[PDB]
Amino acid sequence: AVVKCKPTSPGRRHVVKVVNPELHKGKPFAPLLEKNSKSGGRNNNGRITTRHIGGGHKQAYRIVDFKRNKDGIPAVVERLEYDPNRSANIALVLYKDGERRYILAPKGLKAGDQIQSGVDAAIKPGNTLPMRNIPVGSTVHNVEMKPGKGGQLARSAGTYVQIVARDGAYVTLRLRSGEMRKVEADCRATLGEVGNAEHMLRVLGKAGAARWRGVRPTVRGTAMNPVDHPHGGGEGRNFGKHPVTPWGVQTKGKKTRSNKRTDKFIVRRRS
Amino acid sequence: MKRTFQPSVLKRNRSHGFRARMATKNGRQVLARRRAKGRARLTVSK
Amino acid sequence: MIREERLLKVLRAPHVSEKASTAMEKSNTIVLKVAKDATKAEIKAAVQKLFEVEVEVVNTLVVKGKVKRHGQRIGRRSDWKKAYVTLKEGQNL
RNA sequence: GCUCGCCGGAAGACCAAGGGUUCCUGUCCAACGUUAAUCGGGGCAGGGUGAGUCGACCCCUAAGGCGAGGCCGAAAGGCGUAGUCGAUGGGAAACAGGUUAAUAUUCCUGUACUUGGUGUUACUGCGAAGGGGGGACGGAGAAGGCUAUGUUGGCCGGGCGACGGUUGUCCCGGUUUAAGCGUGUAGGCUGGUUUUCCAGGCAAAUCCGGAAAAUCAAGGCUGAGGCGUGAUGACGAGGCACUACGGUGCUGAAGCAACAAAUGCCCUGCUUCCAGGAAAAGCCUCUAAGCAUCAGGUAACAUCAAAUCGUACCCCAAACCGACACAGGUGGUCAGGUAGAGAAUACCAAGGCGCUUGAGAGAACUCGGGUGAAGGAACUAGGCAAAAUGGUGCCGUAACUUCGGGAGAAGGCACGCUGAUAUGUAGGUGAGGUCCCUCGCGGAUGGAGCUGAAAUCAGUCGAAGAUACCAGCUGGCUGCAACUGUUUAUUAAAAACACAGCACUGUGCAAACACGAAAGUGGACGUAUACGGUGUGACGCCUGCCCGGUGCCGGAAGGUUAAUU
RNA sequence: AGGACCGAACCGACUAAUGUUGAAAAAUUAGCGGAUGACUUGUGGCUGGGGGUGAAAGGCCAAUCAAACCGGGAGAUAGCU
Ligand SMILES: NC[C@@H]1CC[C@@H](N)[C@@H](O[C@H]2[C@H](O)[C@@H](O[C@H]3O[C@H](CO)[C@@H](O)[C@H](N)[C@H]3O)[C@H](N)C[C@@H]2N)O1
Ligand SMILES: NC[C@@H]1CC[C@@H](N)[C@@H](O[C@H]2[C@H](O)[C@@H](O[C@H]3O[C@H](CO)[C@@H](O)[C@H](N)[C@H]3O)[C@H](N)C[C@@H]2N)O1
Ligand SMILES: [Mg+2]
Ligand SMILES: [Mg+2]
Ligand SMILES: [Mg+2]
Ligand SMILES: [Mg+2]
Ligand SMILES: [Mg+2]
Ligand SMILES: [Mg+2]
Ligand SMILES: [Mg+2]
Ligand SMILES: [Mg+2]
Ligand SMILES: [Mg+2]
Ligand SMILES: [Mg+2]
Ligand SMILES: [Mg+2]
Ligand SMILES: [Mg+2]
Ligand SMILES: [Mg+2]
Ligand SMILES: [Mg+2]
Ligand SMILES: [Mg+2]
Ligand SMILES: [Mg+2]
Ligand SMILES: [Mg+2]
Ligand SMILES: [Mg+2]
Ligand SMILES: [Mg+2]
Ligand SMILES: [Mg+2]
Ligand SMILES: [Mg+2]
Ligand SMILES: [Mg+2]
Ligand SMILES: [Mg+2]
Ligand SMILES: [Mg+2]
Ligand SMILES: [Mg+2]
Ligand SMILES: [Mg+2]
Ligand SMILES: [Mg+2]
Ligand SMILES: [Mg+2]
Ligand SMILES: [Mg+2]
Ligand SMILES: [Mg+2]
Ligand SMILES: [Mg+2]
Ligand SMILES: [Mg+2]
Ligand SMILES: [Mg+2]
Ligand SMILES: [Mg+2]
Ligand SMILES: [Mg+2]
Ligand SMILES: [Mg+2]
Ligand SMILES: [Mg+2]
Ligand SMILES: [Mg+2]
Ligand SMILES: [Mg+2]
Ligand SMILES: [Mg+2]
Ligand SMILES: [Mg+2]
Ligand SMILES: [Mg+2]
Ligand SMILES: [Mg+2]
Ligand SMILES: [Mg+2]
Ligand SMILES: [Mg+2]
Ligand SMILES: [Mg+2]
Ligand SMILES: [Mg+2]
Ligand SMILES: [Mg+2]
Ligand SMILES: [Mg+2]
Ligand SMILES: [Mg+2]
Ligand SMILES: [Mg+2]
Ligand SMILES: [Mg+2]
Ligand SMILES: [Mg+2]
Ligand SMILES: [Mg+2]
Ligand SMILES: [Mg+2]
Ligand SMILES: [Mg+2]
Ligand SMILES: [Mg+2]
Ligand SMILES: [Mg+2]
Ligand SMILES: [Mg+2]
Ligand SMILES: [Mg+2]
Ligand SMILES: [Mg+2]
Ligand SMILES: [Mg+2]
Ligand SMILES: [Mg+2]
Ligand SMILES: [Mg+2]
Ligand SMILES: [Mg+2]
Ligand SMILES: [Mg+2]
Ligand SMILES: [Mg+2]
Ligand SMILES: [Mg+2]
Ligand SMILES: [Mg+2]
Repeated sequence: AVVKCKPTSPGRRHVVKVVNPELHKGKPFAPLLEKNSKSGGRNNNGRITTRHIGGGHKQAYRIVDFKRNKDGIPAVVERLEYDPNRSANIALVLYKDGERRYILAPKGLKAGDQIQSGVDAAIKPGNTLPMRNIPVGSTVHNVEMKPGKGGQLARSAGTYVQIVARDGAYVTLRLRSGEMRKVEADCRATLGEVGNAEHMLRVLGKAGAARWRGVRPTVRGTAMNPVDHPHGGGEGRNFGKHPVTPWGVQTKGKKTRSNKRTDKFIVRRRS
Repeated sequence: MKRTFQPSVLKRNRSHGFRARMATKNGRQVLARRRAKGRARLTVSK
Repeated sequence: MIREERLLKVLRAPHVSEKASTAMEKSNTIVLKVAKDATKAEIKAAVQKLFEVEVEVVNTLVVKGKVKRHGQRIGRRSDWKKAYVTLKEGQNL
C-alpha cells in the first residue's frame, strides 16, 4: 500500500512510501545469507568505471533460486521477506523433504500457498515449467535464456513476459521493453508476474533517501569546465553543442547496440 | 594547523621499507642506486 | 638438558647497585648480567649448577643502551640483559 | 615557609599514536635557556623498566595485498586459482594491600584463577580437511531494576576559640575493604518429553531440517544487583618517637543507616522502523574413512610447565606534528561540591599552576575595556561597529499557507525573603512490627523514619528579586534559490553545485557504458518497476509556432565511390 | 516520526577588529552556521600525472597544480636583457 507522508518537515513533505504489512519483520533465514561488500563503482584497477556509486546501507546477500530445479517435490511458502538486493520481494519456501529456499515472490503469492516445478506441475502462479509445456498466451516471469542457466528476464518488481508464439524449438516472447525475442522452448519460466508492482509508486522525497541507496550526486556536464566534459565552458549558461556523453558520444538517439551474434533471436526491437 | 607529516611507523614501513622496495624491480633499482652512491641508510627500515 | 658449554656462557657478571643490594638483603634475590640471548630456564640452570644454589624463580629485563657523545662524536652503548634470580630462602649466595 | 592570585568536562589524572632516556640521583654553568641562573627537558657520570593472568607475539578472519601451477601480454609485466598474509574486529586466566630516589595488576604479603604435558584411579566408542549449531552483529525510542557516586543522619576521636557570643539542635577529622568462591534475585527468551518415519544438509549421522502420534503442563536457558564468605585479616583518625628536619618506627577507635542517583550495568535486551544492518576461528554437536581387550574420550587426583619481546618518561604537550622551550594541530578513558535543565556558566575540592626579562613613570598616539549631559543614524557606500533584547510559567498572538506551519509572531502579567495552610504539604521512598505462604533474595497489611516540589494567604527589605555569570532585538515591503546540504585548504559560501521531481535517449544481458594492447574487472551476484548518458530542477498553472540549417533516426530504388580483379 | 526545533561536546567559517619583519607561511578575540545526519571521527586499505579524484571552485593530489615531484635528454632554445 502506498502512503503519503504528512508534511511535518520539508524533507518529509513529498515522501510517498510503499508499506507492505505482509513482509516478515524478523531476520532473514541465515543458511541462505552471504556477504557482499560495496565496490564504489570501482573495478580491479581501482578506477571508477561506473559513476555515482558509493555509500548506502550495508546489505547481506540472499541466495535466491533462479534455476527452480527441485521438480516433482511440492513446496509451501513459509513467508514473504524484504530483499535489499532487488526491487522484488522474496518468498521463503519449504519443500516436502525439509529443504528451504528463497524464490522471487510472484503477485498474489501468500504464506501457505503451494508451488511446484517441473514438466508435470500444474498451471498456476508460482509454478515453474518449460515454456514448451506452458500454453501460448501466458504471463510468465523469471524466464531462462539458456536451458538450465536460470531465470534472467522479467525479474524486477511487477515485471512479466508474454508467450506470444511457439514455432518448432523456439517460443516468441514479448518483453517489458516491447521487444519480441526468440527463446528455446526448453527454457523454464515461472507463471504469473513478479509481485511488488507498486514499487514504482514510491517517491524518495529528499536527497538523503537516494544517498541511503548508494547513489551519489550527478553533476551536469554544462556545470563543468571544458577540460572536464565536452559540455563544459561558457561565460554564464552556454550550450551550443550537440549533446554527448562525458566521452564524446551522442547521447540523444544514437543507437549503441552491436551484437551480430544475437541479432538472429530478435524478432522486433522495442522501438 | 594540521601539517603534512603525520607519523605512523607501520605506514612508513609499508610504503618505504626494505621489503616494499624489494617487492618490485623499480624498488630494487632504488636500492641499487643508493648502494652505488654509498648511502649509509638504504631505506627507512632503520 | 642444556649443555654445560651454554651454561658457562650464559652468566656474564654480577650487577652492583643500591637496588641490587636491597634485593639481596631483603628478598634473597641476586641481580646478574646475563647473555642477551639467555632464557629464564638457561639462567636458572646456569645459576643452579655454577653457584650451587637452589633457585626459586628468574625475572629478566632487557636494558636499552644509552646514546653517548665521545669527543663530540655520537655513539651508542650495547643493550644488555638483567636477571633477578630469587634464591630459595636459605641459600646465602 | 607564610600570604596572594589562576585552572578545575582542566591549565587535574591515565593512555594509544609519535618520540626515545627527555625518567631518578650526584655534579658543573662554557655553549643552549630570548635576562641572571646556584636552576633545567643543557653538559658529564652513575642508576632505573622484573609478568602464565597487562600488551605484543600467537589462533581467526575484513577491506585489501601477494600468489605454486595457470590465463594474458613485444620485454618489463597484468590478472588470478589453490593458498598465504593482512586489525581498526573475534579468541584462556589476578585481585586488594604494602613497598623504590626512580618499576609495579610485573617485586613482597594475603587470597585466587586459566590452559596444556605427564602419571595413578574409575568409567567409557573414539575418530575430519566433511554436516549442523553457535560465534553473529542496524537505527531510533521507552521504561523498570540496579550500581558507581553523592547528601544527610548516626558513630568514633578531638576542640571550647586572637573580637560580641559559642557545653550546644555547636565546630573539626575519620567513617575504607577487591578478585575469587557460594547463593541465585529484578528482568529477558523459549512450551517441554517420549515414540515412529523421511526425495534435504556434495557420503553417513544418533546432529540439524521435515512429517505423524502419544503424554505432561511447567521444563530449560540467560541474567544486573544484593546477600554470605574472602576478612580473628588488611586499611584506618590520630596518638606516642626518631631526623643527616628531605622521610620514616610502634600503636590504633569507629568503620553504620536513610535518602538521592547516572550518559555506567541488566541490555548483543524490549518496542518500533526501513535505508534491512561483517567474516573466520576458538566452542558445542554429528558421523565417514579408520582404530578397534589399541588409540582415544569423560571425571578425579598428584606433578610439571606457561617461552619470547614491551614495560622508564612525555603524551592537548617545552619531550608528538608545526625550522623555535612557537597563543596552532593531535584519537581514547575518568567526570567531586554549591547553584544550574546541563558535560553551559560562576565559584570551589582533589590535583595542578602564576605562562624564563625585570624595575619605574603615569605624555602624544596605538591596542583592549568602563562611564557619559542634550540629541538619537543627523554617521556611513551600508546602522560597519557598538548599544539593545535575552529565563521559567501563564495569558495572548495577524496576513498568508502546501493546513505541517507562519509562531518564541507581536504583546503582557508573576518572580527575593519570612511565617501560615502544613512546627515539611502533594508526591517519592519505606524500618520495625502483624498475618499468610507452592518456605525464600516470597506475598499482603501497616505506616515509623527519610526525602520533598508547587500553590494560596499574610507580612517584610531594597532604586532594582529571571538582580551576578549565563541568556532571541522586533515588525513591514521586494529580488533570487523550493527546502536540509556542497564549494574556490589560504581574499568569493553565493543567485554557483547538489537535490527529490520531470523529460528525452541508449541498453535484451557475454546489456549499453567504463578501466584495460589483452586476459579480465566494474555495471551486477542486478535483468527494462533495471542500468547508463543528457538536460531541467520541490510544488502549482503551464510549456505555443518552425524540420529550412547542423545533428540524430529510418529508407534503399537510382547516381557516385576503396581495397580486390 | 523527522536530511524537525533551541543549545554544549564535535564539525564548520558569515562579520568586525587585531596581527601583516606575526604568538601563527592563514591565526587570535568577540560575535556566527550545523549539531541523529547527504553527520562526524580513529586505525588500515585502494585510485598516479594528460593520470587520479571532484554535491564542479580548474578545486584537490605532502606549505607546489590550466598538467605534481625527483632524476635524466640538458650546456633545450633565447633574432631578448
Ligand atoms: N572543607 C570542609 C569539608 C569539605 C568536604 C565536606 N564533605 C565536609 O567533609 C567533612 C564532613 O562534613 C564531616 O561529616 C560530618 O558532617 C556531615 C554533615 O555536614 C554529616 O553527614 C556527618 N555525619 C558528619 O560526621 C566529616 N566528619 C569530615 C569531613 N571532612 O567538610
Ligand atoms: N510570507 C512572508 C514571510 C513570512 C516569514 C518571514 N520570515 C518572511 O520570510 C521571508 C524573509 O523575511 C525574506 O528575507 C528578507 O528579509 C530579511 C530580513 O529583513 C533579509 O535578511 C533578507 N535579505 C530579505 O530577503 C526572504 N527573502 C524570503 C522569506 N520568505 O516573510
Ligand atoms: Mg548515473
Ligand atoms: Mg541528477
Ligand atoms: Mg538527472
Ligand atoms: Mg548529466
Ligand atoms: Mg557529467
Ligand atoms: Mg564553474
Ligand atoms: Mg572539447
Ligand atoms: Mg553568455
Ligand atoms: Mg551557447
Ligand atoms: Mg615472579
Ligand atoms: Mg618481561
Ligand atoms: Mg610553601
Ligand atoms: Mg641526553
Ligand atoms: Mg628531571
Ligand atoms: Mg644566559
Ligand atoms: Mg655570572
Ligand atoms: Mg640533563
Ligand atoms: Mg607463476
Ligand atoms: Mg596478483
Ligand atoms: Mg586472499
Ligand atoms: Mg591469516
Ligand atoms: Mg586489534
Ligand atoms: Mg613513575
Ligand atoms: Mg550505593
Ligand atoms: Mg609507566
Ligand atoms: Mg616560554
Ligand atoms: Mg607550544
Ligand atoms: Mg580534539
Ligand atoms: Mg566550563
Ligand atoms: Mg593610559
Ligand atoms: Mg590615544
Ligand atoms: Mg592612551
Ligand atoms: Mg582607550
Ligand atoms: Mg563602554
Ligand atoms: Mg549620551
Ligand atoms: Mg541621556
Ligand atoms: Mg528615540
Ligand atoms: Mg544619512
Ligand atoms: Mg532614513
Ligand atoms: Mg553625511
Ligand atoms: Mg553589527
Ligand atoms: Mg553588543
Ligand atoms: Mg530589483
Ligand atoms: Mg538554496
Ligand atoms: Mg519553487
Ligand atoms: Mg520558481
Ligand atoms: Mg544551508
Ligand atoms: Mg578562499
Ligand atoms: Mg569566505
Ligand atoms: Mg532512463
Ligand atoms: Mg548479464
Ligand atoms: Mg555479465
Ligand atoms: Mg563486461
Ligand atoms: Mg537511468
Ligand atoms: Mg547521467
Ligand atoms: Mg535551479
Ligand atoms: Mg538549472
Ligand atoms: Mg536530476
Ligand atoms: Mg552506394
Ligand atoms: Mg536538524
Ligand atoms: Mg571546508
Ligand atoms: Mg570562533
Ligand atoms: Mg537552523
Ligand atoms: Mg543548533
Ligand atoms: Mg573559471
Ligand atoms: Mg597543497
Ligand atoms: Mg604540458
Ligand atoms: Mg639534446
Ligand atoms: Mg641554458
